[PDB]
Amino acid sequence: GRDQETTGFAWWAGNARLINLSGKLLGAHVAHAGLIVFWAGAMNLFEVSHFVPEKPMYEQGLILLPHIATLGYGVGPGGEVLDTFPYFVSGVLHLISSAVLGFGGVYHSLIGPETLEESYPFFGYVWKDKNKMTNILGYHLIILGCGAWLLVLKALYFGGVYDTWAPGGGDVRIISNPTTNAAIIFGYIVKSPFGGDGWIVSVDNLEDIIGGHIWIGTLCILGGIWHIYTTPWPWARRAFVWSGEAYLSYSLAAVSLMGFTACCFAWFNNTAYPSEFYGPTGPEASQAQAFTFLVRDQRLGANVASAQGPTGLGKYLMRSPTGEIIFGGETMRFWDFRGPWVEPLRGPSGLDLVKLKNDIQPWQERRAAEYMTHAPLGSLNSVGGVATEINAVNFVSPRSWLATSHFCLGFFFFVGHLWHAGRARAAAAGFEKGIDRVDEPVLSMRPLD
Amino acid sequence: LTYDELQGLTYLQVKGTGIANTCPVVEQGTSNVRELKPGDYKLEKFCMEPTSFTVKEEDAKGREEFVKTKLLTRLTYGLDGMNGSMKINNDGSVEFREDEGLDYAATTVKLPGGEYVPFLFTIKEFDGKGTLDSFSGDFLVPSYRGSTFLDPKGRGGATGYDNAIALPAKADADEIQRLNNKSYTPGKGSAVFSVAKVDTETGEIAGVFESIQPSDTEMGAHPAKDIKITGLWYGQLT
Amino acid sequence: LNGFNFNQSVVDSNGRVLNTWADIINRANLGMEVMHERNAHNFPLDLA
Amino acid sequence: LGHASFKDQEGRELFVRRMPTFFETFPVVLIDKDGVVRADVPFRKAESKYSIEQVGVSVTFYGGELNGLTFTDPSTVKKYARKAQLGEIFEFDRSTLQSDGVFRSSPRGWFTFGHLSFALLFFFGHIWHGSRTIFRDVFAGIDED
Amino acid sequence: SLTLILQLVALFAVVAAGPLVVVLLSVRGGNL
Amino acid sequence: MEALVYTFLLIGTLGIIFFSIFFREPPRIA
Amino acid sequence: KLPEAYAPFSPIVDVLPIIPVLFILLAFVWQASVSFR
Amino acid sequence: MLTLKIFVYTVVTFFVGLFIFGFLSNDPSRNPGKG
Amino acid sequence: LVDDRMNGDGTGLPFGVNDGILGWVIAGTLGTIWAIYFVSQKDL
Amino acid sequence: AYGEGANVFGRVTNKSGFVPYAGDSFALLLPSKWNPSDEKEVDSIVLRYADNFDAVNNVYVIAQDTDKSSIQDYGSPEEFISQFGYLLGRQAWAGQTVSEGGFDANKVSSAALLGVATEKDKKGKTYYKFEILSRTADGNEGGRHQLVKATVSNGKLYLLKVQAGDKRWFKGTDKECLGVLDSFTVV
Amino acid sequence: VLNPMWRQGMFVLPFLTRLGVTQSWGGWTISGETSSNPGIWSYEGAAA
Amino acid sequence: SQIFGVAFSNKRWLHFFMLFVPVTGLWMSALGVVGLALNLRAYDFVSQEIRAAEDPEFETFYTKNILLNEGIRAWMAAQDQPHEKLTLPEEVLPRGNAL
Ligand code: CLA
Ligand code: CLA
Ligand code: CLA
Ligand code: CLA
Ligand code: CLA
Ligand SMILES: CCCCCCCCCCCCCCCC(=O)OC[C@H](COP(=O)(O)OC[C@@H](O)CO)OC(=O)CCCCCCCCCCCCCCC
Ligand SMILES: CCCCCCCCCCCCCCCCCC(=O)OC[C@H](CO)OC(=O)CCCCCCCCCCCCCCCCC
Ligand SMILES: CC1=C(/C=C/C(C)=C/C=C/C(C)=C/C=C/C=C(C)/C=C/C=C(C)/C=C/C2=C(C)CCCC2(C)C)C(C)(C)CCC1
Ligand SMILES: CC1=C(/C=C/C(C)=C/C=C/C(C)=C/C=C/C=C(C)/C=C/C=C(C)/C=C/C2=C(C)CCCC2(C)C)C(C)(C)CCC1
Ligand code: OEX
Ligand SMILES: [Cl-]
Ligand SMILES: [Cl-]
Ligand code: NA
Repeated sequence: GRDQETTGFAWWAGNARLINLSGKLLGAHVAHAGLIVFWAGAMNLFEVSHFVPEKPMYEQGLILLPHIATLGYGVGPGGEVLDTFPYFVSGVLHLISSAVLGFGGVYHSLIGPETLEESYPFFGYVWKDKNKMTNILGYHLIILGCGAWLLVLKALYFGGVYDTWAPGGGDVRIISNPTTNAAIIFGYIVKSPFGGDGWIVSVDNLEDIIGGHIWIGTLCILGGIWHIYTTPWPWARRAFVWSGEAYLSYSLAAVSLMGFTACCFAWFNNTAYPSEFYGPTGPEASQAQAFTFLVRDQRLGANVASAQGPTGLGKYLMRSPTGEIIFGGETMRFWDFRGPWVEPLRGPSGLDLVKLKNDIQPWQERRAAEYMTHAPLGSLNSVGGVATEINAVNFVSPRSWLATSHFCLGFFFFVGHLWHAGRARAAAAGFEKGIDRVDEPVLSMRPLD
Repeated sequence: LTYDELQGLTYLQVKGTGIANTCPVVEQGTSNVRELKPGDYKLEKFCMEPTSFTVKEEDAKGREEFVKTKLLTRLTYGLDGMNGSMKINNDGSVEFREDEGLDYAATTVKLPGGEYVPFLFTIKEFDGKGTLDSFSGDFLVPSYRGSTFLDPKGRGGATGYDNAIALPAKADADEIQRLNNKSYTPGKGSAVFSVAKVDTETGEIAGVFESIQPSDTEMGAHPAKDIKITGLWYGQLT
Repeated sequence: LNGFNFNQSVVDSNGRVLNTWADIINRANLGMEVMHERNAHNFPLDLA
Repeated sequence: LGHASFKDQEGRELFVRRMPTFFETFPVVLIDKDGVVRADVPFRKAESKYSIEQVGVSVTFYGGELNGLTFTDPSTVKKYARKAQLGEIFEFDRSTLQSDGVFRSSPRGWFTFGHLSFALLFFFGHIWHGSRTIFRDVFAGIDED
Repeated sequence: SLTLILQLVALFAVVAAGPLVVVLLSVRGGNL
Repeated sequence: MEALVYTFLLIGTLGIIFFSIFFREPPRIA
Repeated sequence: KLPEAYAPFSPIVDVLPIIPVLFILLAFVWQASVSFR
Repeated sequence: MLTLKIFVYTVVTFFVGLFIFGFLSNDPSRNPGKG
Repeated sequence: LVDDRMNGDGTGLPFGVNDGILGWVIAGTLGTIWAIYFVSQKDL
Repeated sequence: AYGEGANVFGRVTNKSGFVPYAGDSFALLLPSKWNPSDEKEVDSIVLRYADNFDAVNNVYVIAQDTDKSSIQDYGSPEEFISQFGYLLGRQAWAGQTVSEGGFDANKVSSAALLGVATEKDKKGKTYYKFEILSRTADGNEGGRHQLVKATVSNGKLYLLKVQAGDKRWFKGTDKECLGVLDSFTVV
Repeated sequence: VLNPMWRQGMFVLPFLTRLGVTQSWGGWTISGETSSNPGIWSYEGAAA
Repeated sequence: SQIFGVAFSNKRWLHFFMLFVPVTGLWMSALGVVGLALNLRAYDFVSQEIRAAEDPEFETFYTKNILLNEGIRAWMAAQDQPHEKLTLPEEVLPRGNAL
């Protein structure tokens, strides 16, 4: 590497020393990609080795085995695991690919070309070359469009993706006729983010999921070709700061928005994150508590429709803010919860009193593991449910884990976006190091009063 | 909307639109009313939604008037899913008798002047005697709160403090209305119904009602006002 | 995600619960728990 | 009013547990000579064998205004037990001064509070003044030396 | 347990691998 | 009065901070 | 669990997640070795 | 009550449009520094 | 019902609009600001 | 105190979570987590243990001097538990209420029978076993599970009564409550 | 009727009442009648 | 001055304020703990408690805090102060609904 006396950056800012070094920058990127794939393979092998087959895939602290299981690799009808060989194959393939990527990153970091323009003009790039940066962005956009179309191919032709909304409690269901309706997809993307709708966490079916993926893959490929064959317009030139730090800040803001968004998928979505693999969401186990106590107390003999609580609102059933019949407990906030074990019990007006009395299914009754433990409580050092629970059961929800972690890292990346956006603006302006001390701007301004 | 096209809608279409709080109507029926076949009936899905909430407050000068009010609680006031019997005779005498369902709804309404009036809109345990043109009766009105309800100071009925815990020198014969009584004795209300727009082919009646019932006495501290509830009701005869 | 839960972490050779400052904090926490929303709960386990 | 003495239904003298100073309010319990809880004014009033109306305790009184007035049936027993958790039961006139209901502090407590607060404030004052009198040359100026 | 013994030896092999690389580059020349 | 005194004190504090922001002494020496 | 041909390598697998945590600390070792120049 | 929503939507759209087009209108050149 | 309500809470309304007038005033306000900026850009 | 070395490489002496107790012609495995408490609700209680976490989870046995020779002479087990509808706790509230929800008129508590048995252990004397779900109008702990194992050996009725809130019962205290239930053997 | 404003030493309330304001924000009216909507012009509204 | 409205103009006053604020805060808290040493606590608001005593409708967050403090005391004293020997049964301890 280099020292501070030449680069001007200290050791705790050493990665800035390779801002203008294309080959070393590429080597750092490839080594980091090797790190990501190494974590994927190693953590996959760890979760496979620490997998007990009789338990569901959430009492064991497994977060990414559900990610493979959602694709339909080794998943039975009801949600059983059948075999762990696809998970093992994924882990081993990731480990070997990470070995290759780590070798390439180490090579380009240590003995690769220091700067790429003098020998490899296709890969050489200056940060002020807008056409070259849009070319690289177009290559990556086409790659991401192919990646989304890969999931589309898996859903459509390779007999995959697990549907929770399939009758009987879900099944690995090959998806036919995905909804490619532009009105539906963009009404998903432009709607309110609050409780009534949810902006992006509202997908209740794999048909809309795969239609949106078709749209995003086609758009990404087309935008990649567009960026390959265009140059940014003068309004974009006047609006953006064209430097490697500013581009990083743009990526940081976008990826922090993605981190918050993924935290919200993890907490609320039960379609792209099946309950059989990720445990209950926030709204369920709370809806399940009211549902199971309703069916238990009507199994004893007491009617649930005409039973009122201490406040006179209904111990089991009440009305929502809109006239829908919902569960009468404190779970009136979670009345928007849609689950595979609720919808056949639910009708047009409300919760279908007659269906609650007669048309309850034994599998919906057996789905009380949702309620029993596994409500997304759990404490930091494991232990059971609420903070006042005793050391009885070893469980924290995977949804809780990868929602909390993802919100933390999303907020940190928003902070990093702020830092890098400010420093990029100060670098383009010329005062990243401070004030010139002989002509400061303040002395050229009139005093406020 | 009639019952035929309400069942033709999905849950997501009705959700958030206010349709689920509306009782069904009859469009293909007849207004003859008396054409209904006599016999013993077991009606189900007895619907009952209101159209106005008027509260009787008595001025201190001696005349009787009701006033229109503003609702504070959103669309939780309808009655749905009830069932019972109607012994209709050939002349027109009925034996309407509600048994079980969502036969209550806790409703809070605001009087002019800014005073909150909570009440429990019930039709539970109601018997109906009269002709098809008009039949009335009485229904049971519960308290509003159960005996396990605690006040802001923790005092209550079945469970609670029954004592001014805030201050150890005030439990004399002035807080008896607030501490010692804690009454939850049910009241009764009178409702009058009317049958209009009868249906012959599938036995679907949808008339109007006017109900009188006491308001909430909170915990027995102050006397209850009278709430007049008018609206539409709906039923299917089998 | 909550805080540390060290309730009944200290047990003796026979398995009896030895009390702890964390256990005293737990008693205060559950005393707070039974007071919160005295009328807003219909079911035992507080999830919503 | 006298010494409120409580007896069980079969007959044994219960005692109301007195309130400590830390408690703004205290549960009303009546426990045995041996030290076992025998009755209370329960909060839940739907369980066990300790509510007053089913244990059947009676308060007798042996003092000035109440010397042989025994109360056994109504909630006056619970009221006298709650008054007995505060010590000896006394009759109070709360209409002459329009009394509050909450307990006030003694002149002893007010004197102690004022003097401890003044004592810490004067500890700070002494520290500041000792600082100022040891460091007079630097509190005024050392003149570039 | 022998499983724990192999876990410890693999842990020591992977923990000591990095500092071994650093000390080997320190004693076998430079360019780091 | 009870609420009137609280409102008067709050708007007095708000008026004080408004005067401090706008009708302050102009800053001198740095 | 791992397949039967990979069961003896599961104890080796049990250590593999912590290597990325070891990598940033390796970077700190290298900075210490170059004396934080 | 619908007109309140219309007025608020107009106000919010106005302020958001001012925000977006003001940041479009040569914001990186609004500096005292030489560059 | 006892009152008139907007009944627009939920149902996934695009940008929250339930009538065409809201979308039209949004588009008109954005277009007016864009027109002012466009005819008045580049300082001069 | 006497000097002895610390426990290193000496394993653990208790993992079953049950400690034996031998009393006056009765024996039972108490939960190891639970601790004794001197709170005699009924005067016939001779032993009482309660959970350190939540004292609703409690167990006690009564030694009531009795006349009937064997537990079968108490009639049907239903007739027996009708006699013992006093150690559940009668309601201290007498006001009128039809607003509790899912309860009889003017009532704030209910008990539902879920088990009736005549189990035997070693000698031939039968053990009346019962499970009762007690639902109180407030809904505390979601109800309480009363498991009763009663018999008479010489002339004294021995009745186990372990209590468990429905909140804790669903978490997994069922194993310990049933362990006490099956371990109550009157010798 | 029996404890009117002039028996309570009210000085500016008769002058407020004389020109139209009768009900307050507390939901009462000096005439003993049931209070309709006071609007912004109640006693306390005029004072504010 | 253009962000907050007010700003420091003297380093003397800036650093004296930085010294002054935590010392004054800690001294006020010390005086409060001295007041608590004799149980001279600002526990209640008499007007609020009388209002809520004569009104079953009047509730504030302060009343909620008072109710929470009662539960802290009742459920904490038995295991907190072993000298007091508080063998209080569970029914006299206060509870809400269902928890
Ligand atoms: C994602 C982590 C990461 C990555 C990929 C990099 C990558 C890089 N850093 Mg960097 N760094 C990091 C974190 C990282 N850093 C952190 C956290 C700090 C703060 C402590 C620094 C501080 C820092 C400084 C001060 C400098 C760098 C520099 C460099 C570049 C060249 C290093 C060099 O030339 O000297 C050689 C380094 C070594 C010989 C030791 C590394 C040994 C190898 C490469 C890795 C360990 C073995 C590995 C397992 C081999 C894999 C085997 C394979 C077959 C799979 C390089 C591209 C230099 C630079 O900016 O270039 C101008 C520079 O001076 N970094
Ligand atoms: C046309 C040229 C080209 C192509 C195809 C790529 C492709 C890629 N680059 Mg790269 N790059 C390029 C030019 C190109 N780059 C240039 C000129 C530079 C400047 C030196 C860079 C600098 C650069 C950096 C710094 C990094 C990359 C990285 C990556 C990878 C990111 C995708 C990923 O890992 O996520 C997952 C992949 C998917 C979701 C795709 C799924 C697989 C599909 C099915 C294959 C697509 C096949 C498709 C038909 C072929 C594409 C056609 C092509 C003309 C675009 C990816 C494979 C990153 C990396 O190192 O990753 C290892 C990274 O850090 N590139
Ligand atoms: C993919 C995102 C990304 C990228 C590529 C960069 C890249 C860069 N950053 Mg940056 N940064 C980011 C995100 C990113 N940052 C975020 C999210 C934050 C907010 C936390 C920051 C805050 C930040 C600051 C304050 C600075 C940089 C700096 C730099 C430059 C030198 C980095 C270096 O060598 O430091 C060396 C790296 C280390 C010493 C290791 C960091 C150790 C961290 C602080 C402890 C946490 C690690 C621990 C394992 C995680 C715990 C859990 C976590 C959730 C808290 C470099 C170009 C420097 C700069 O401005 O140069 C121009 C600098 O001053 N960054
Ligand atoms: C340390 C000296 C001291 C002590 C121990 C006492 C003690 C006592 N005094 Mg006394 N008093 C004192 C000095 C003292 N006084 C002085 C110097 C004066 C002259 C002003 C008085 C005048 C006086 C009168 C007229 C009365 C008493 C009364 C009483 C008794 C009632 C309790 C009480 O004081 O109310 C409560 C005490 C407090 C609430 C202390 C206030 C706590 C801090 C210091 C307030 C903070 C000030 C704050 C920043 C200002 C903003 C508030 C603003 C919004 C209004 C009590 C035993 C009463 C009595 O019983 O009649 C005989 C009585 O009416 N005192
Ligand atoms: C008998 C004790 C005593 C005496 C004789 C002094 C004397 C003096 N002090 Mg000192 N001080 C004391 C106690 C005392 N102090 C205590 C207890 C504290 C801690 C709170 C301090 C903290 C203190 C500081 C920080 C400073 C002094 C300063 C000074 C010097 C002059 C400044 C001045 O008073 O202007 C006039 C003071 C005022 C106009 C104060 C306004 C009135 C206050 C806010 C309210 C008064 C309350 C009430 C009316 C009186 C009742 C209090 C009584 C019951 C104790 C002076 C020689 C200053 C110095 O060092 O000199 C350069 C200085 O800055 N003192
Ligand atoms: C849109 C803008 C958003 C900001 C608007 C809100 C900011 C409010 C302005 C701060 C208060 C002004 C302080 C006056 C005091 C004042 O003006 O002193 C003036 C002082 C300037 O001091 P100098 O530097 O001039 O000191 C040297 C002098 O000794 C010689 O002149 O300001 C400061 O001390 C620094 C800022 C401290 C500000 C402390 C904040 C206090 C919080 C106030 C909270 C009020 C209660 C809540 C409301 C009910
Ligand atoms: C209800 C459905 C909800 C979803 C639909 C949402 C659609 C959002 C489409 C916005 C995309 C516009 C990107 C421009 C970004 C800034 C370009 C610029 O810096 O622009 C500046 C740039 C500088 O040269 O100029 C230019 O290149 C000119 C290019 C800008 C294009 C102008 C937009 C068309 C103008 C139409 C006028 C609307 C008029 C008023 C209508 C009244 C109806 C009653
Ligand atoms: C540049 C640089 C850096 C970075 C580095 C890196 C990042 C590296 C890497 C690398 C990597 C990224 C690596 C990876 C890897 C991998 C591997 C090496 C592998 C493998 C293989 C094997 C051998 C396996 C086996 C197996 C199987 C197959 C299954 C079963 C189990 C087992 C495990 C046995 C640092 C920071 C230091 C500093 C600065 C400079
Ligand atoms: C796949 C999927 C899907 C789909 C999705 C989508 C389709 C999405 C999208 C989206 C989109 C379509 C987006 C867009 C965007 C854009 C953005 C986000 C932007 C931006 C930017 C900014 C922020 C700016 C700034 C500025 C201004 C303001 C002006 C001046 C300049 C500047 C730069 C400063 C669904 C859900 C269906 C299903 C499931 C899955
Ligand atoms: O609301 Mn307030 O708060 Ca969250 O927990 Mn469940 O619900 Mn209620 O409880 Mn505790
Ligand atoms: Cl609840
Ligand atoms: Cl609360
Ligand atoms: Na409660």
